[PDB]
Amino acid sequence: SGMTQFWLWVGFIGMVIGCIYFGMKASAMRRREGMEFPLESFFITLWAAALYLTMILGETVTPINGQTVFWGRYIDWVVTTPLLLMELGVIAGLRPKLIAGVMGADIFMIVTGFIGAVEAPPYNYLWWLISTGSFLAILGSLLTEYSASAKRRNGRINSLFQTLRNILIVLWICYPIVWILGAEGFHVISVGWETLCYSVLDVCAKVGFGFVVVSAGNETLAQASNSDRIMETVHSYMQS
Amino acid sequence: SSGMTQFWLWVGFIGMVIGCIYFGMKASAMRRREGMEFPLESFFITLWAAALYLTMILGETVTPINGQTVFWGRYIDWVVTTPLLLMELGVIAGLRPKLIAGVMGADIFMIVTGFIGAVEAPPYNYLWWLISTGSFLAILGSLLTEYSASAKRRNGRINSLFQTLRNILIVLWICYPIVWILGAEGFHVISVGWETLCYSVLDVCAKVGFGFVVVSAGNETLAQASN
Amino acid sequence: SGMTQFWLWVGFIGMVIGCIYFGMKASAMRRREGMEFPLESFFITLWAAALYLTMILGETVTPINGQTVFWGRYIDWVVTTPLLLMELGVIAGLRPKLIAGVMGADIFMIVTGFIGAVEAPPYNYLWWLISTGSFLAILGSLLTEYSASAKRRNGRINSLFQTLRNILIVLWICYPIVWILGAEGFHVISVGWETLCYSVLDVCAKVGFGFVVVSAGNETLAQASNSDRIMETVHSYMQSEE
Ligand SMILES: *C/C=C(C)/C=C/C=C(C)/C=C/C1=C(C)CCCC1(C)C
Ligand SMILES: *C/C=C(C)/C=C/C=C(C)/C=C/C1=C(C)CCCC1(C)C
Ligand SMILES: *C/C=C(C)/C=C/C=C(C)/C=C/C1=C(C)CCCC1(C)C
Ligand SMILES: CCCCCCCCCCCCCC
Ligand SMILES: CCCCCCCCCCCCCC
Ligand SMILES: CCCCCCCCCCCCCC
Ligand SMILES: CCCCCCCCCCCCCC
Ligand SMILES: CCCCCCCCCC
Ligand SMILES: CCCCCCCCCC
Ligand SMILES: CCCCCCCC
Ligand SMILES: CCCCCCCC
Ligand SMILES: CCCCCCCC
Ligand SMILES: CCCCCCCC
Ligand SMILES: CCCCCC
Ligand SMILES: CCCCCC
Ligand SMILES: CCCCCC
Repeated sequence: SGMTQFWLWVGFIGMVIGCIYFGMKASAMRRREGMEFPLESFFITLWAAALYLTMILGETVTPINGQTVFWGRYIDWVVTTPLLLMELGVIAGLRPKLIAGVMGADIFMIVTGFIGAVEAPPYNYLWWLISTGSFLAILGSLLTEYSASAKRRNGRINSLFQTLRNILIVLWICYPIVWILGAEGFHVISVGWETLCYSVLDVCAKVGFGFVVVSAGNETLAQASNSDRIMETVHSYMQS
Repeated sequence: SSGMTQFWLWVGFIGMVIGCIYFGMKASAMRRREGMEFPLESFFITLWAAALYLTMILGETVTPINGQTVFWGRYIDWVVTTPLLLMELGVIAGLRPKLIAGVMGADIFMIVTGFIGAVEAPPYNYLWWLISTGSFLAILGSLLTEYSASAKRRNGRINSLFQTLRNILIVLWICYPIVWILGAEGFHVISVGWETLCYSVLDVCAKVGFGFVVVSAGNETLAQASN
Repeated sequence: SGMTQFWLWVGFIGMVIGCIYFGMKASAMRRREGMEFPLESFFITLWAAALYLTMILGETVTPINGQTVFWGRYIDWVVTTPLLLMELGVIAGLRPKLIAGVMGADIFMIVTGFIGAVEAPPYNYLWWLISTGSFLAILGSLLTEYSASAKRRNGRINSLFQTLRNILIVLWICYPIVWILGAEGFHVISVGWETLCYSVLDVCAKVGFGFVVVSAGNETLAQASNSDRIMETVHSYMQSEE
């Protein structure tokens, strides 16, 4: 009731703070290399801040079949989570075609998760399993193609990737658990407590995640986005 | 959905599920190799088609809109799979990337305008069918001109692979307006159950059958197609 | 209204005429380079023509909370307006990553404007201010990185960009003013005159804007789309932070 709107505000204020920070740093290096990382970090927080305002105002919260569905989360995630995987893919030096495949799996994961959030007690679990299935394929890529590519970059880029990869995996693994423990699955935790965990995860997965990216230095991010080094990484990754 | 409709929604589902395992196995086996995009594109095409077919089995994307029951999950399926099919065919033909995007934009326009007719009145569903068919002819033109005029300029065994897939695509895609205009969206001359039979047979042919011929071309061939 | 239906037809006819013109010039520039410009201009007018037809038939005009919302405009704008900024981005020689940022902010502008169009009198203004904020940042980029990159390019191309930029700026400024003075905000102007303004703005911003693009020489258009002349304006722009 009141706990839901309070923690919806905590998420919205957390997103806005990241917007000011990422937006300032992104426009401070508009002519530089590595600009795409604070730029992507800014749009991820911007899209999340808007959608969090849609839920605060109740614009994207709707009862479908007896359950109050916060469907604005899926409008958020279907855009922000592919951008996060793309941002991590550029740092890892992964081939863009494999990045597009991982982003495609992410869209499938979010869309099927939305179907489960709108489904009945029998079928909300079925779509949860299918979405989790694509989630494991994403986790497999983050530990295989992502890690094998980044290992072939300089030590500081591979160091930044592994930190961001571990941050991503630890945070994202909690999302389906919050989903299944909330109103979409087993109504064992309250909606307010579910709103609490989602906002804490969202701020960590977007603002805290983006902070680690921009805190790597202008030289690091410029090297991670450099075309010569990326094509060098993709080539070396393919010869094994 | 009725008994025949539900039966043929399952045939399309199983067809896409089978294609997923084949294309998915081949895709992750060519991960560090060239030509990987073709088994991967074929996998995502069958994967997105499989999920949408499941939504229609469960009636999640089956709804009455203006009296009629509209299977709007098909247009969620088509607006994604058909642009990917033309893009995969555009890379095999060695087409310029800017005109691949243009052909894909014309394809999205075709699916969207076709969806408007699916939910419209018998006066205006035929009007949008003609608009949708108009862009379909422009795509058939590009398939017979720019697609063929760029595959000629490439390796002789790639050009043969293109002409096979393209002629498969053209003959298959031509029946879709026929079923639509003869189905519930146009003149209801065939039943919804019989209409779903045609869509299931066509979808499995144009996705798993089409995708099979692509991956059945050899690894050194698909590597040359992606360079 | 009778006036809205009339001016919905004017916009629809204006978009169709633009389709015939740009489609003819596109199919006459097949294996030439610079083909993307009349083809981009053609798709912009085609998407707008189809969406204007959906509004004529009332398919995309619906009472949402009881206010008549022409939500087909936002289905149109969320597609055509990012293409216009992208097409202008290629002419200006702007780096593609910054083009994507402007395009993303443009989609943000249309989406938040659609939310305001369907919301109550308290919060329709709040989303109007949010959308106008991203509009100001886009105008900032048009005067900043767009102009700084086209300045270092050919004299014929920089002249074309500035003409298109001034045309875009002047036309796009009127949209939030029509919006806030129309049914979406304070209902100061009627639905009929609001339909007039949107039709007049849309035709000029798509048919007239694209006309200036295609009415440039095939020399200028081929040079504006060149891969390595776009790599050189990017290399010079990215290294001249002086
Ligand atoms: C910033 C928001 C983020 C990073 C959201 C991430 C969300 C997920 C990783 C959601 C995953 C889901 C599953 C794995 C299956 C069931 C439903 C979802 C959507 C909770
Ligand atoms: C795998 C699914 C495929 C390949 C579907 C293809 C569908 C079409 C080519 C549909 C075309 C239509 C028209 C040309 C006009 C009227 C309506 C449609 C959607 C049947
Ligand atoms: C061809 C159609 C065009 C160029 C439409 C342009 C529309 C805009 C620049 C709209 C801007 C808006 C704001 C700046 C804030 C409030 C709402 C909008 C959508 C009117
Ligand atoms: C490139 C590797 C990640 C993309 C592949 C997408 C696979 C999605 C897995 C679907 C699993 C379905 C569970 C039944
Ligand atoms: C009435 C619902 C029952 C559906 C049964 C479907 C059986 C599928 C037959 C085998 C399909 C094989 C496709 C290649
Ligand atoms: C496929 C290459 C681009 C061709 C342009 C596609 C647009 C066709 C629209 C036709 C509409 C016809 C209405 C009667
Ligand atoms: C490279 C293009 C710049 C993109 C920045 C987008 C800015 C959005 C501003 C939103 C402000 C919200 C109003 C308070
Ligand atoms: C019975 C629940 C209805 C499910 C709607 C599914 C929407 C899928 C959007 C692609
Ligand atoms: C009253 C209008 C009938 C509904 C038509 C819906 C068309 C949607 C086009 C996207
Ligand atoms: C630069 C701060 C942007 C804040 C966005 C507010 C929610 C759309
Ligand atoms: C080895 C680094 C792990 C980082 C995970 C932190 C998530 C809060
Ligand atoms: C009704 C109180 C729910 C408490 C849930 C706590 C989950 C960590
Ligand atoms: C760069 C040429 C692309 C024109 C078509 C735009 C995609 C809808
Ligand atoms: C590869 C498994 C397909 C599942 C369809 C929902
Ligand atoms: C190049 C990344 C910017 C994308 C914004 C949607
Ligand atoms: C009801 C307004 C929400 C729109 C989300 C795109």
